[PDB]
Amino acid sequence: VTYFSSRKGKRKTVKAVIYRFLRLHSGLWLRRKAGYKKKLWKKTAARKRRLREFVFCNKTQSKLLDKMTTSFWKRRNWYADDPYQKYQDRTNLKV
Amino acid sequence: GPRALDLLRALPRVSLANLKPNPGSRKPERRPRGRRRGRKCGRGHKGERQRGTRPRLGFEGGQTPFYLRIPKYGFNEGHSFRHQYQPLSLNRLQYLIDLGRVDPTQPIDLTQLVNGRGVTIQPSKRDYGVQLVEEGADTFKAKVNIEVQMASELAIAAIEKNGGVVTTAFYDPRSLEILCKPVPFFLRGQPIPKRMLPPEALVPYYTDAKNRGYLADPARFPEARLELARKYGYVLPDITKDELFKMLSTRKDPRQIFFGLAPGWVVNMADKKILKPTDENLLKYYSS
Amino acid sequence: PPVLRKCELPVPAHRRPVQAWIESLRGYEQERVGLTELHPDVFSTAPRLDILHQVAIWQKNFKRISYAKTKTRAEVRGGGRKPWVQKGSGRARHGSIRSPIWRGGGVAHGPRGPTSYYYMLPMKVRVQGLKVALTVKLAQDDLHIVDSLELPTADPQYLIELARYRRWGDSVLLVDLEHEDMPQNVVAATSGLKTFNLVPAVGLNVHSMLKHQTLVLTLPTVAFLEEKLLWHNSRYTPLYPFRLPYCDFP
RNA sequence: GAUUACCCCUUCUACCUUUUGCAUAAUGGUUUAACCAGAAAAAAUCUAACAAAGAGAACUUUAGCUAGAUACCCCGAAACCA
Ligand SMILES: [Mg+2]
Ligand SMILES: [Mg+2]
Ligand SMILES: [Mg+2]
Ligand SMILES: [Mg+2]
Ligand SMILES: [Mg+2]
Ligand SMILES: [Mg+2]
Ligand SMILES: [Mg+2]
Ligand SMILES: [Mg+2]
Ligand SMILES: [Mg+2]
Ligand SMILES: [Mg+2]
Ligand SMILES: [Mg+2]
Ligand SMILES: [Mg+2]
Ligand SMILES: [Mg+2]
Ligand SMILES: [Mg+2]
Ligand SMILES: [Mg+2]
Ligand SMILES: [Mg+2]
Ligand SMILES: [Mg+2]
Ligand SMILES: [Mg+2]
Ligand SMILES: [Mg+2]
Ligand SMILES: [Mg+2]
Repeated sequence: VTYFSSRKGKRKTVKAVIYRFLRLHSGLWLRRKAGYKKKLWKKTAARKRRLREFVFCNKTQSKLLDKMTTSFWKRRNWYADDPYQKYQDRTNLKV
Repeated sequence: GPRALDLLRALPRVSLANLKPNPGSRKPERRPRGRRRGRKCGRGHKGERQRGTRPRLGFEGGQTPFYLRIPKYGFNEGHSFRHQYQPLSLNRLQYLIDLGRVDPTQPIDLTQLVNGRGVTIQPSKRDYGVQLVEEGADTFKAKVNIEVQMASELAIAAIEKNGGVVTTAFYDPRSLEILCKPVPFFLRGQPIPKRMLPPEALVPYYTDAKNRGYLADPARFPEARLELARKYGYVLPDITKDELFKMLSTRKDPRQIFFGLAPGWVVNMADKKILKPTDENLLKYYSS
Repeated sequence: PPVLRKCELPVPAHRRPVQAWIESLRGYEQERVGLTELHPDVFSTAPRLDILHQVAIWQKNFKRISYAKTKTRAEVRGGGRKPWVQKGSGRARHGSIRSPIWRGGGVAHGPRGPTSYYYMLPMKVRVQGLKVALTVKLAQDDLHIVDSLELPTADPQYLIELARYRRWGDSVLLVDLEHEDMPQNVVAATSGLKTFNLVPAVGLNVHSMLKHQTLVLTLPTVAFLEEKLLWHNSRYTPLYPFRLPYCDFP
């Protein structure tokens, strides 16, 4: 992470985080499961199903991924047809 | 009013000499001096941490980093190029009309929504305009003429049941910038630009009467509209026999950015006068 | 005839206005020439020493630019060389003799470059600060509304004696509507004094209001301030800079 | 600690650093003076402004925004390059 850039003096973003993850507006980060394209003929139907699925990251991670991302990716987004738009709000959460 | 004034009568003159910041408004700043904060200064003992050189953020200590194990996938893919539509609930609309920010009297478009601060559009962020969602569907009483960028069935249904007229329009990014902030545009001293046609993927959207797109054949409007009245079971009001019919009828030219203005004119705000060119080539260029 | 001043802006339904004596500056003895109705929102605002403090400090610090530079270990004159070799000498090991430990060396941290302290308080905070200052002035009896402001003579002794006979306290600030429209005698007489002070209404501010024990306003000045300040309760959030064209606002 | 009384009695392993553990016979310093080492505001908390909006332009908004305040050292190689 670059905390102050050379030319603009701003705070840079790590792009390798932007390619594998997704930030919902609740703050949950959403990631693929490692090795899902890898050696399928070995694995059971069960394991294949477990691998195709998307999953959520623990607090320690979401926190870390947040530090590597600027304000622009924490933004509220309305896309036409957005699949995940139905998932971006949190409901019935009594902490 | 504030009985504090009566207390101020008996107290000494407020001056620079007595001024107290709010309690706990300033938090005291701590310095590494003395017995407590000195001597290792909260930096711990030796290691890399007390020299201050410990590694960068993602670093896991050399096992493959968490963020670098996971395969990549299109997620944020093309995020720069997906159009975005700022939502507008019928709640919000009914609300703006009710408190009388937007007036239903004159025809209601994007500009007048911006002026009412009901909706904030940022063309720069790949935002293509307002869309219509049905949140206030039952509550909605107003007789309105709306032009949005994208609309939903239930929204159109509601506005019909109340006897208003909806129309879908497309603006390109530049036109949208000009449409949302007209005054900072006129102070540029540029002519008034041509409006773009929708790109190829959107075109099938704006030719449908079901959508009530602005590029659609008006001849289907009396048809499909009536269809909408069957599905949600309301009787369709007669627009022709209405008193406000001359306002509802008002459309824009598909090439026009503004109501009653024309592509290629130039607004001089100092002399409060509008300038139009007589040049043949120029007039052909703008009229097309 | 007694000059009576009615408020030109709507008062809140639940709140009766405030009143102040209108004094004339021409007679020693003419204490109450008239009666002024003052707007309860500008002058009667719930007093907050808090916002007075915040803006009082802001005024002091937003202007501030410190030029204090100290040469760091890199910028000092010379000595880019090792004074003696690492091992074998018997003394402590050193790099450049310009290290911060050394006698002529660079300063380790110290003040760096010209520094600017600049922060912009949100508008409505500055506005309500101004209101509170006026309110405080009024509710402590140290505000005096004047009309005219024509002086009988240009002699400063007149102004000092006029302070004494009315018991105005030690220092005094005077506020006039415009800079061009200031009457002659006043300009001269005040421009000859330290403790008295003279300012256009465009230049009212909190720090100066607190710096003088007694504030004095012209009547058209009250008509001015009351309007400008009251305008911010009812405003929208700005779209572009207010200097540009708006429907109602110039 | 005390004593009429300086001692005489009685009670106590210099100080830092470093370590599992230092009176250590581990490191450092004759002594005095003057110099000689914690900097950042993403997220957060705290105090206020105005609030379905807020910011003195561009932004962010499912109670939010805007402002203030809270934060991250000093001395040392052998080297390498023109
Ligand atoms: Mg300590
Ligand atoms: Mg140490
Ligand atoms: Mg260690
Ligand atoms: Mg937006
Ligand atoms: Mg050098
Ligand atoms: Mg060298
Ligand atoms: Mg060196
Ligand atoms: Mg020097
Ligand atoms: Mg021992
Ligand atoms: Mg030591
Ligand atoms: Mg040992
Ligand atoms: Mg030993
Ligand atoms: Mg030894
Ligand atoms: Mg050793
Ligand atoms: Mg020794
Ligand atoms: Mg500090
Ligand atoms: Mg912050
Ligand atoms: Mg809050
Ligand atoms: Mg090399
Ligand atoms: Mg090397």
